[PDB]
Amino acid sequence: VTGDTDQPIHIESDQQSLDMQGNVVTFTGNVIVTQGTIKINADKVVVTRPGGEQGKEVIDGYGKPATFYQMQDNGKPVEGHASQMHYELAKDFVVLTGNAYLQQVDSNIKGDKITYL
Amino acid sequence: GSKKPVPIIYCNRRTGKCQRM
Repeated sequence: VTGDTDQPIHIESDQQSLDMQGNVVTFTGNVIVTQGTIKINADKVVVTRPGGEQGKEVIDGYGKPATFYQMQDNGKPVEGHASQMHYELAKDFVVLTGNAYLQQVDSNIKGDKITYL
Repeated sequence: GSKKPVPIIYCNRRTGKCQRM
């Protein structure tokens, strides 16, 4: 894959409910957010967009245990899971909530209410 | 901080279409 985050994110959903203005794009019905070799699985994802700026919305999804699975390109398989997941292109902070367990190659961030300082 | 985003694309499994935001 070389660079996952360097590639355009794909939100695979069964229900695409796009607001007429674009204020909110609702993704429901088992959503598979894939990025390179990363495969996130949620049930309800709410992407809000004021309208105009593209490439930086807000990957906010919850419902089914949002797992962070990745194919072992380095031989080491990535594994993670939480109740709520969050990813952003600018805010490079994985904010998970509810049984939040995530490790990159060896470790990352784990707990439940992932909060910083 | 430097901002380097990517064209996020919404894909729909029902119709099989991908609409870039």
